[PDB]
Amino acid sequence: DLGKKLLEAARAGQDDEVRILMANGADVNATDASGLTPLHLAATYGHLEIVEVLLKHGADVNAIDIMGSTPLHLAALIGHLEIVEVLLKHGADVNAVDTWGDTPLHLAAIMGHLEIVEVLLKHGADVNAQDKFGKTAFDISIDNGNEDLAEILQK
Amino acid sequence: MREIVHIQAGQCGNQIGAKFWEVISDEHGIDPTGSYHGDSDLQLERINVYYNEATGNKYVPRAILVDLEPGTMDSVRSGPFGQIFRPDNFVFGQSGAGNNWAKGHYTEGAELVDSVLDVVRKESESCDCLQGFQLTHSLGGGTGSGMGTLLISKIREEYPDRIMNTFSVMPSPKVSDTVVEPYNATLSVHQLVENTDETYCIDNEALYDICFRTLKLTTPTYGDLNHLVSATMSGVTTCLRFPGQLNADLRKLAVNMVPFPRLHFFMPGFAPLTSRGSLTVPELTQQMFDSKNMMAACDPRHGRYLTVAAIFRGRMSMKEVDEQMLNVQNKNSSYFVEWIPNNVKTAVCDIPPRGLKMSATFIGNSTAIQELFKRISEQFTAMFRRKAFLHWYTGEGMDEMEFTEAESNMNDLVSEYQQYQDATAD
Amino acid sequence: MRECISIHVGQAGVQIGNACWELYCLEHGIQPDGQMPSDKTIGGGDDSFNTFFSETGAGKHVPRAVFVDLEPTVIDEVRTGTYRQLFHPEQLITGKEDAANNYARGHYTIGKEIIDLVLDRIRKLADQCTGLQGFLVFHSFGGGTGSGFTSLLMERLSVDYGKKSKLEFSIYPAPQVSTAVVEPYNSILTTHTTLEHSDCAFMVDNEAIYDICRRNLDIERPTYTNLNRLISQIVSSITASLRFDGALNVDLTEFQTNLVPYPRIHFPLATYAPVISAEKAYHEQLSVAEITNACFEPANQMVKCDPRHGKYMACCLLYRGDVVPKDVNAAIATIKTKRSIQFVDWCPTGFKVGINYQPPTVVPGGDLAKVQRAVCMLSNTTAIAEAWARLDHKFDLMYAKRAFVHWYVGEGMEEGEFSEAREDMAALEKDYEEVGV
Ligand SMILES: Nc1nc2c(ncn2[C@@H]2O[C@H](COP(=O)(O)OP(=O)(O)OP(=O)(O)O)[C@@H](O)[C@H]2O)c(=O)[nH]1
Ligand SMILES: Nc1nc2c(ncn2[C@@H]2O[C@H](COP(=O)(O)OP(=O)(O)O)[C@@H](O)[C@H]2O)c(=O)[nH]1
Ligand SMILES: COc1ccc(/N=N/c2cc(OC)c(OC)c(OC)c2)cc1O
Ligand SMILES: [Ca+2]
Ligand SMILES: [Mg+2]
Repeated sequence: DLGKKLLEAARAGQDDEVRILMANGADVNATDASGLTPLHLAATYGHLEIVEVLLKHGADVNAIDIMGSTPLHLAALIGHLEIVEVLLKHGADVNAVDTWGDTPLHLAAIMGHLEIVEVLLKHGADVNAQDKFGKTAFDISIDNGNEDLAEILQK
Repeated sequence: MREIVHIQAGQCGNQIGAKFWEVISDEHGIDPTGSYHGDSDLQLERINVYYNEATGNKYVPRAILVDLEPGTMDSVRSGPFGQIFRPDNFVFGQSGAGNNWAKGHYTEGAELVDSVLDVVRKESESCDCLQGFQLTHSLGGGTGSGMGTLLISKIREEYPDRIMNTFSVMPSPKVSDTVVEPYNATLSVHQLVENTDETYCIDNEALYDICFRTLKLTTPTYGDLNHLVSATMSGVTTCLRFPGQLNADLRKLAVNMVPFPRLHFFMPGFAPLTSRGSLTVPELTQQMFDSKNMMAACDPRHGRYLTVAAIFRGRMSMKEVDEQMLNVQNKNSSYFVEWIPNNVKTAVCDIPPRGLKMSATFIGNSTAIQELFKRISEQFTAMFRRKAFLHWYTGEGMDEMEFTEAESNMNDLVSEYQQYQDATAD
Repeated sequence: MRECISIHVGQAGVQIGNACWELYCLEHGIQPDGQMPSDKTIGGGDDSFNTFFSETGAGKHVPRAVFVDLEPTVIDEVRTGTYRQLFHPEQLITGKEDAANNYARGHYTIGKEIIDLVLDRIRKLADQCTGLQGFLVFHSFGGGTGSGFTSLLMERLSVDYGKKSKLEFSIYPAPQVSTAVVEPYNSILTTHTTLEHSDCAFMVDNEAIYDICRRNLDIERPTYTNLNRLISQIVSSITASLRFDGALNVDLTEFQTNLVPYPRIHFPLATYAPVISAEKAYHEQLSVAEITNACFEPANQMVKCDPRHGKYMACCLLYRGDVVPKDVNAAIATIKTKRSIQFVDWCPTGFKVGINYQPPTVVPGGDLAKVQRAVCMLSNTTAIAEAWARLDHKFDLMYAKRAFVHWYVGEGMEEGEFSEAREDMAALEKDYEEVGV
């Protein structure tokens, strides 16, 4: 089973090994116990070029783990602007919702990734989507007193 | 109550800890060579509080400089006052924590804590009547956070009848957009709740907002920020370093500022706000209570004041200060709790700091400080729910239960501030 | 005669004691180094001033006094001030670490370190008395040493000197010149633990003295030196009966006899007149009637309360200076008729009178003008209960929330003791209502 080896290779950032495993038939869309795919772990650890090569080889860009997290969610949380852009250009759902009601925009606002915040807004992020507690991205901004975030969401 | 053992740990702590000595040595007339070249007796009356006098009219700061990254000792030495510190107290490891709290608290830091405690005992034995311990550090890193809180706990064990006071820098994405800092702050706030008696909250979010929108600096550096930190630390230590009508010490502060043991997180403020390089009494009392002047990005008008201590510096009618301070408590009576009589205390100091001629420093125990802990906890919940980078902790020795417990203790603190925020007298 | 020892505790007790002994020197003709030219008997004496000053072989006159503080700074000023050569240097006792405005420290933790030495030093002064009457005790309410160490000391002396009376001068706190937010707690716990161990306590409300210093003396922002000079003149007029010739309040037994009908209601209210600024050096000299009628102006009281809304159980008049006994009668005879001054039904409606014919002394550098006659009225009125109610509610506002309580339990004290003391104050408030306020 090479799928268990691709998952660890993407996480570590070994580009040549990922090419090796895919050529030998490894499951690009395998999952670990928590439903994470190699695309999830490449995006979470900022290994951009592994993300890129995976997309051109059939990876499911909207694959959700057992908590409903898409690769775009994890990229926005950790704050990887380029990978955020690459995912959106490869069919990522900008307003996907995990099991806590969070969209990616929810996560980029909470962590202060104001650059990624602007990107999501331009690419269709809904400013009206509520989490489980019923807070939009703007609702989050006024609560924690983030005037920089508030300005970006009003425009 | 005379002697204080000042410690500075990690990159941030040593940076603000070195600025602290640079500003108070100037105030007390001490030069980079340890010589006293002042012209006032008021600078040496309580000079022993922070300085160990030596031979040849030398004054060595009672300071213990700690870090895991060996580079920090180099940046401190190349500073103007970088050779006044006793070389024996310099304790620096070889492998930094790399923004990992577990390395600071459990592995890399824990192998070096005995080297620091040995130094603490040396300085504490030279104390005729030691008050307690002081620390400057960050919460969002690995050394000042992880190792700093371990040191606070171990010193607590060997000197339980002394007071521990910390200067603690709260992380902000506006100054450091690193996602592991919510974990490290929450793990650090959990420790500060149990182990310290009083903690000053110096939030990098507030420092950024002050430098960027109030002072108009489009790209603040660690200089613009620490210019605010070192001034605050001058204010809240004034009545410890100069005679004054009160014999204020770390315990008299604690007993009258801390109504319940866990609510010892203060919100310091400073007036006037000013940038480096580049005022009547009713203005000073006004600006001192303004949200724009707080060193923690909380709006005090969203909560109530449990206790306040405000110190002025310079030449001004002490009678006018009394009238203005009584005026603030009459026109803002809905922001001070009614079930603590005479909960505001004022002191005036003759010698102002540098540059400025007037000074006003604010120390608040405000229920609005929950907004800070809410902001951090929101960032911690998002990271921890996705288990992001959690293996960087359990791989050092931690277990997942230490994350939930520090998280459980943090949100309790928010409920406690809200409770007393709604408590009435009737 | 019969000797008196004065114990001064904490900063406030020491700073008042320093000013009081200064005034005592001037009034008696004692020079700062102890010599007393008018004392015709060297090395001994049976005079009335020997209640306060023992004598050595070289003609020195040394106060019967002890000064105790847990920190050194305040007493170090007395060890090196003007009257440094006056006191027994062994009776100037200091620790290193004060009580941090915490009753529990002063009484339990820190106070334990020095309570034995304090007594042995007291014992050395007692060894020199022929017939000790008892003790004068000067201490703050709101401080940690003034409260906690005082009550521990009063507990000890009541075991070791069971036949000697105790009289306290205790400074009641005010927010104007206050120190600690916890001073209500300290004052309630010191009142409970000392109540059974003190015969008569003279309270001094800092709020009352502060206002008199501002009004009658035109001092914009009084300092503790300003307050303590006025306090000492009032203390002098209250203790003069022990130090000079006289027929009223001649010893500590009679203070209890005249002023305290029931032992728990032992808090007399002192009123004093006239108070006139030294800048009015050419003031007209008020008459006996004027200064006597001024003993019923609430302004001139050392504890802010309204004796109109109360009943008197005792009323003594202490005059100093140019005072004709007949003039006292006409001034009082008006008070019994024209003014509404109610005594309780069970007390002989009468004013006891003492007259000392020398005018009061003023200290050089003071704030008071010289006057030809003055009067100190010691009464016992139910209206002082108002001062207890004012303090008891400030306690209630914090105690309901248990604010600051862990500071006490963490210093050797049981949380319940708060409740036993507060009920004791409720019983005292009922004590004054039962008597008739
Ligand atoms: N009238 C008067 N009051 C004073 C003086 N000094 C302090 N006080 C009052 O006494 C109270 C404080 O208690 P202190 O006697 O200073 O405390 P302490 O006995 O020294 O005990 P510590 O807590 O150990 O310092 C406050 O209410 C002050 O307003 C003084 O010189 N004169
Ligand atoms: N205000 C201020 N914050 C700092 C400074 N240096 C680092 N920090 C903050 O401290 C946190 C990182 O901790 P740091 O002291 O740099 O690393 P450590 O050695 O592990 O303690 C981050 O939140 C930084 O933003 C400084 O000079 N001033
Ligand atoms: C409301 O009740 C109180 C609260 C705080 C009290 N004073 N604490 C201090 C005050 C200081 O400056 C004003 C200070 O200098 C910065 C200080 O240094 C340690 C202590 C006293 C109170 O009675
Ligand atoms: Ca004689
Ligand atoms: Mg004291």
